[PDB]
Amino acid sequence: QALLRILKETEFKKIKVLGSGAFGTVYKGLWIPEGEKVKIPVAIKELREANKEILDEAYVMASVDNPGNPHVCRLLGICLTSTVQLITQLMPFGCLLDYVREHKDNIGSQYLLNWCVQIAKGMNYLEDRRLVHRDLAARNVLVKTPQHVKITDFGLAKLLGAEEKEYHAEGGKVPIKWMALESILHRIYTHQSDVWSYGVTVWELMTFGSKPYDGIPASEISSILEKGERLPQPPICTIDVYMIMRKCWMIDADSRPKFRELIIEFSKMARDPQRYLVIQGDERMHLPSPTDSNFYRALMEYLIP
Ligand SMILES: *CCC(=O)N1CCC[C@@H]1C#Cc1cnccc1-c1[nH]c2c(c1Nc1cccc(F)c1OC)C(=O)NCC2
Repeated sequence: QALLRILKETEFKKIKVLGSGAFGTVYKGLWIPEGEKVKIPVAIKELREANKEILDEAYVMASVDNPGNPHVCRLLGICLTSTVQLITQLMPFGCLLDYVREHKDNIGSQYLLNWCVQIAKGMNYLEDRRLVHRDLAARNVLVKTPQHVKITDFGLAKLLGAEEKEYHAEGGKVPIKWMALESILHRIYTHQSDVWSYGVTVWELMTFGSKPYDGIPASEISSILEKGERLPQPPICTIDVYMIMRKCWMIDADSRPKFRELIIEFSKMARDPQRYLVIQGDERMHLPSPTDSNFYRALMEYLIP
């Protein structure tokens, strides 16, 4: 059952813009609940320009909130002022796309492989709740801590009915360079087209946030994929890691890995990370962890088809 907590605007203080983009505008703030004096750091989202879309996103998030999962973003509630806003716990390290681009020189193999495991765990949770995300990408993964990531942005996500295996889209804007070939050609989305997007997300992490098919127009992508061309092997990836990405991009959807299998394979690689990713100076790299004494110091695309 989907239940939204409507948080009174008078409960929020110190709201400041964090940034804007295709996702709309995100602000940070402090939520002081009624009765309790706790000051909870929150992120607040508004869409660009509209109420229909953000409420649909709230519904999807509330629908999959029970039992929930550590690698899936959960909605604290919504706020009704001049716009409808979504409220969630603030992820102080931001989105994983910007994080990999900014901390490239300190991201070791263990971190990249554990992020792959965690994103697959969050997606496996969503598949069990019959949810097709349709927008998995490094820009829609958030960093709670350098060691703990969460999937966010349910703006395009759809719940499949009990007797439904696929979602047939209309003409809304969609991320072509992260989509399976069948989604580009026939507007068909399934858990296996989310696996294709997962493969593209992994490629983004392994290249430290490179743009996929950079300088290639979205209208040429279907023909590139029908010719058998795929994103290149990242220079840190051994063949075993690249072969997982290539399996995610197979034409036959049922031949692609399942999220349950990706959890197992990436967990195996995370048990011996320097065998699977070759990074110069890997053993010397460090990122802040909540187990560190000084961790508190650290806390101070879409087109019409
Ligand atoms: C990639 C860059 C990026 O996401 N940001 C640059 C600065 C501003 C923005 C941020 C953020 C952030 C921080 N803390 C938590 C959540 C988010 C966030 N970023 C995005 C999404 C979210 N998620 C979010 C935000 C507020 C309220 C929510 F309910 C919620 O979850 C749905 C997002 O949904 N789309 C991508 C950017």
